[PDB]
Amino acid sequence: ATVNQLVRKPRARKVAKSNVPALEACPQKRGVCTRVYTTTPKKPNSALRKVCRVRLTNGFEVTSYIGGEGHNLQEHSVILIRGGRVKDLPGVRYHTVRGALDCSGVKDRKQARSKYGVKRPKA
Amino acid sequence: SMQDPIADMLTRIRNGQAANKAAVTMPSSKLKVAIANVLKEEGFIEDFKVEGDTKPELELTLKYFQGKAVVESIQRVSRPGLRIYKRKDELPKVMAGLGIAVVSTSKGVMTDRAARQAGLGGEIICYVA
Amino acid sequence: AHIEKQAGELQEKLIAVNRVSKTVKGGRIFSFTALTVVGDGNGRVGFGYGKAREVPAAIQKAMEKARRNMINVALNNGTLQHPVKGVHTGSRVFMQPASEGTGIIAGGAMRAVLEVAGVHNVLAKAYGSTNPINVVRATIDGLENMNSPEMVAAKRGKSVEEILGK
Amino acid sequence: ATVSMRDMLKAGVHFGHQTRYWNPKMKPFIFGARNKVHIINLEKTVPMFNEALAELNKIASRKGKILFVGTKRAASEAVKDAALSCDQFFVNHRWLGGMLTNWKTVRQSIKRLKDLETQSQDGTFDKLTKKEALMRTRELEKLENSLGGIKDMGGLPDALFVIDADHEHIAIKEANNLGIPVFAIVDTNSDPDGVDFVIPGNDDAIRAVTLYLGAVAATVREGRSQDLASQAEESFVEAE
Amino acid sequence: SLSTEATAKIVSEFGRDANDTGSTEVQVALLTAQINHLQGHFAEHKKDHHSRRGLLRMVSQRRKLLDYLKRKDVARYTRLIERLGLRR
RNA sequence: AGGAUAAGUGCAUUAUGUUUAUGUGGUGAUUUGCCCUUCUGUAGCCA
RNA sequence: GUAAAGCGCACGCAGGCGGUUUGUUAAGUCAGAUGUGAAAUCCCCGGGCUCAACCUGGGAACUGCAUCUGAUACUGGCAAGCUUGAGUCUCGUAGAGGGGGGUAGAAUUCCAGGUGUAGCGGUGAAAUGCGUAGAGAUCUGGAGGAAUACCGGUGGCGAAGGCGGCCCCCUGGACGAAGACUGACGCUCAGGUGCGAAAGCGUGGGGAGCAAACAGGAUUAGAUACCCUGGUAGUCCACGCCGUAAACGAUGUCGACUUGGAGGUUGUGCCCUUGAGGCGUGGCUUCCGGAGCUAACGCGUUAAGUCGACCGCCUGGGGAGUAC
Repeated sequence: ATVNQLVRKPRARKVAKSNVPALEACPQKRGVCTRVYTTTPKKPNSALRKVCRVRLTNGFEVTSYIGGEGHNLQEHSVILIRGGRVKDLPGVRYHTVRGALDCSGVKDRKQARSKYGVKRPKA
Repeated sequence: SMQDPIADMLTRIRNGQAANKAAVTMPSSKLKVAIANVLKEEGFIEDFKVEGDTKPELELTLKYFQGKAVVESIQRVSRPGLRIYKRKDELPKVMAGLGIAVVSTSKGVMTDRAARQAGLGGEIICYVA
Repeated sequence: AHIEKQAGELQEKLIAVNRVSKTVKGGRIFSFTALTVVGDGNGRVGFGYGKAREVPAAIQKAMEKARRNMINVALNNGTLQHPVKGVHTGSRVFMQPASEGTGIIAGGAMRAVLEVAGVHNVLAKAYGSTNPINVVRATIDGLENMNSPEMVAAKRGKSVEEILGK
Repeated sequence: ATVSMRDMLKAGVHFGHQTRYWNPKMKPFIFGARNKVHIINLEKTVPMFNEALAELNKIASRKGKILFVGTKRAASEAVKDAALSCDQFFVNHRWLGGMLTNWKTVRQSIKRLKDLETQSQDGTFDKLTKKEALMRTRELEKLENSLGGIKDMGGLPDALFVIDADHEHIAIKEANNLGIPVFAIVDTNSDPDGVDFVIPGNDDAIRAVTLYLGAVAATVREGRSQDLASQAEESFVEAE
Repeated sequence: SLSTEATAKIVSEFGRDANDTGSTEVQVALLTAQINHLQGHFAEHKKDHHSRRGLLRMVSQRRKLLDYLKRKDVARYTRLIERLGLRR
């Protein structure tokens, strides 16, 4: 109620702009890919969407988005991940940087091109 | 029991106007008498008397310029247990110099304009809105 | 058929648009509803919700209702003389005194509502519901908690308001 | 002047109107319950009307286009009767909204109304189906009876005279929206707030509706002696 | 319950001996007689919790008046408190 | 003999007005969303 | 209030807080004085390098700190009041508060005898059930335990949940009124101790009816839901063990102030006591609506108004009132 309540019994404290799940207190982080899944969609859709399981270096494992026609991927290759939820998958909280580490720069994007590793304004 | 009697003083002036009364009477601190004089001179009450000692009591007559005046909104800010004191640098400007803060200094009860002009600080009692 | 208030200046702030459905009983008709704000340059309580068949007839209806049962209200200088927190129906908005050195600072349709209201330099954060239909009450409730200048000395400032009717 | 409150010591009653609790905000100016119902008396209205009878003097100084609106089961004749004068217009059938706020459309329909009225009363309204004509005539008559107030009058009235509150909500509702000052007769089931001038009283019959609003009073008759130097020189005949 | 002959005896033994029932010592000794009366009831059974609220009223108030009294004069306090017994 | 306020002829189902199986997800109506005012100003936006 | 969020409730130490006046003190308070707070990247005024970025003199936010002198408007300490807070005596009054005693009639159920014959029961309609070994019903007389209407109401009581046949004994707590007294003895409450509707549940009491389970019927894609029938622990009583919840003025505690009217029902003054009434003055308790408040319902003198002190608690949902 009064300020006296708050000196006598302190409150909780909200923050924002930090509510997308993320690891090692940093924006990008590397791990070995473990498994590739074609998996069934969330939300009413029909796209059998493509995800990877990744093994990160700090001893945890998370599931991250992949995409683009004809992109290179195998179940032993080192790739970099960046936080970013995908709202059509069974719980993808990260996406994969195609242009990073063991994988090379790919096309089949428009809407984010510094992400997923692409050159030029739309070519 | 009411622990703050100056909030209670102000809640009687506030309900006074809301029930459109011509006088409002109450129990009277030394502090109360002393506050009522600032409010009288800056014209937030019209006038008052204090009488008895075996029952000491304040009677004041209300503000009007519209029929239901800015006396419906006067609030204590430095209360029991929420004591807050301001220096000669930190004094309260209320309502772009239309409104008043009433400040009890070591040199007596006056508005913030006269406490600033003296260069005193003290306990910051109530703001108008 | 009513008296109306005017400003010598044009405001055509369309804030929202909607459609009316009964879905089986006569099925669904093409009608729209609309909300439009008519200020003055210094402010009005002018807010109008009206409805018709098409969008143009609908807005012009709503623009009419923003200037009947309403009067203009006025405030000197591009700031407000009170730090008060205006609330109207869960849409709560804030003000604190400021300079002329800042003008507007706001986005969407809100920067256009505040300019006619005279409370654009004092513009501080809004909280609660801040979707278009209720955010726009700045120039209504924020001009009913109003203070405005009329004194020559700060120590005559409460005395000068008393003698305005005594 | 005093004659208007010499008549309130003579009528003022209704012996209750509605509910055990009545309207609380009129309670000061009015008498409380007796024997398991509510009763009112003329006695509690005279201290109120010892100054407040000065407002009948302010609607008689600018008198030219007055409208008596709000009819009820026993109040209807009293709305006709206090408005019997030739500067003063009245309805006899219930009021409805838009008769002052969509006045545009109403004045277009008056202009239609007096034409089809001269036609019907001359006999010039005939059709080979008599039913379609006599049925239009019955409904034309209801328009004539409903509109007869604004019908013969030069435009929107300078005051609005509400006799009833209890069922004729609308007549007060629209007066506040056009800003036109209100001249009100309130009962013990209605508050005296939110209207500009009151007679404390009851809504029915000739007990407050023409007992101060007629030639028997002095306060509706000393306002009108102040019209005779402002817009006219002689006009006191017209009005009651 | 409390009756005239218990109340008169208390005025006779405690506070001023006439026309006073209100003072700190005698007020405490009138409360004592109702606590004793309640303990009279509590010598039939012990699931008497709806009455126990009241027992604790009469005690809590003895704590209030014993506090006031010992701040006024240590004589009335030390005499009263021993002359009205209670506890081991 | 008070089962004699006689029903206060004031009385009416008198306080749950209830129960005999179900059938996936999104979907209609517009690319100028534009036709009220001087100065203090506005809907992509202006006097 | 209902969105996440008033502690389950009373009582109250420590701590926080103190109606009103006099005396008094000066812990906090505030002013005054003096010492301190280097440097620019930041800030304010210069200056120099091809401006600038950069670096830098004077001033400064220098983010940090000191004590003396003085004041008493303010809180705190303390002594005696005051009443404007609260406490207490006798007198009166309402009620299912608590603990322990006493007592009657009648439906279901049973036995017996008398009289007497075929359906009775159940329900939406229904079948399972009961019954010719004579049921159902009825007269007479005994058996037995929960239970106690209608009065009984939106009543009233208890600390909140909680209390219900009627009565008394023991006793609490509240409601009114005059005589009389004390005279801040006050407010809140971390910790705390104390304390149960109900069932769960140990033992003792007890069992007519109803019932989870278990069976069987009816329903249907079935049928555990829906609905019934037998039928047990249970229900039903008392205390006792950790007190669960929709454990509530839904709204913490308690108090001051703010247009009323009326209902329920009650102290008491007054009435033709003229019908649960009116007026005078208090009472809890509820309808109605004004000033003011809400997102809406709704609140409105018992606030969700105006506020007071002081404590409780919340920070998207699910998963979780669980885990730990």
